[PDB]
Amino acid sequence: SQTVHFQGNPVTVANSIPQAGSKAQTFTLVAKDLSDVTLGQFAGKRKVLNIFPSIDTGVCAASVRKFNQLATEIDNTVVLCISADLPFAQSRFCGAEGLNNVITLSTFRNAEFLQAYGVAIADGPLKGLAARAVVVIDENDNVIFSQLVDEITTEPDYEAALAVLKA
Amino acid sequence: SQTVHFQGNPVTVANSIPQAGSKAQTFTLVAKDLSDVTLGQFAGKRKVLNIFPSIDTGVCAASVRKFNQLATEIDNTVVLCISADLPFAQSRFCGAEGLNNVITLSTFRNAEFLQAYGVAIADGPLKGLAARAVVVIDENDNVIFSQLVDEITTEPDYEAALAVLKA
Repeated sequence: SQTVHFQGNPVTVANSIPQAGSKAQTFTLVAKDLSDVTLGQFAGKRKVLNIFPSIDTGVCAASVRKFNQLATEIDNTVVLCISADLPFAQSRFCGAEGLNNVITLSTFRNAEFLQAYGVAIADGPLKGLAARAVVVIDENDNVIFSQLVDEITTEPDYEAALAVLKA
Repeated sequence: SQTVHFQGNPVTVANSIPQAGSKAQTFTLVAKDLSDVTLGQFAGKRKVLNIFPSIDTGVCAASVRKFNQLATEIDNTVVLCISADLPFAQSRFCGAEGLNNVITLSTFRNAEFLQAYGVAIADGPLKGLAARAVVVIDENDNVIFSQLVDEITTEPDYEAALAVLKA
């Protein structure tokens, strides 16, 4: 298990986020129309897993859409914005509005994803939600960047994620 | 299991909804402030479990709030509006705001509730959501009325539920 912070308060997160070098575990998640989406449907693309406690917070942080946009301007890239919010709530996401190759996916019937990817919050009020995390997977499903964000309310190292994506 | 319908197509619902005469099982669900709420916190009251596939559908039918208000106009009655939506989304529900004794509760980290109460959609695109159902529990924690609604988009027999609460 890992420890992150919320309002600078400590939060346990299950297992261990995948490390660069490792093979990405397969998953199934749910799209905004309630269809099932698997990692294998993105075979040969680079994938960013952009993992949030919620994407239904009522505030549109500029940094979210900025990264999503920069990431998908790189050829052969898809960004998967993942959270425990139901598809009904994710459907009006702003970070994905107006951007191709940015897809929202929900964990509501696939809780095993959050365990497998080391991002399941295990205690406190946010128990059951995902930690803030970014995971970059290459064309052959190898992890090439991961970060479990130390303060859930602050930005990931987008610059570092983008550098791996290009390189 | 049980079979209901969604826009006329058959939908499997796990186990069996508790029938009139059944003992109400304890449960824990999550409130709007991410706190845990248990059945035992309503000791001494009659409780109506008003169970929805989602309360964040973008459409608020007037029948929903009407029932909630009529029910809570009966002395010693609380209405628990229960769904898989996260607490973040349950703020867009039209049927609880401004009505005392009408409370929204989420199943998102208590999936066992939907199993124990025979309301877990087991197949189809709605898998993982609750079926539409009403369960009335009395002061002895006995179930005195229940209905697993045949067509998930249509109203329960609110008249029958209200009658059981009066008598």
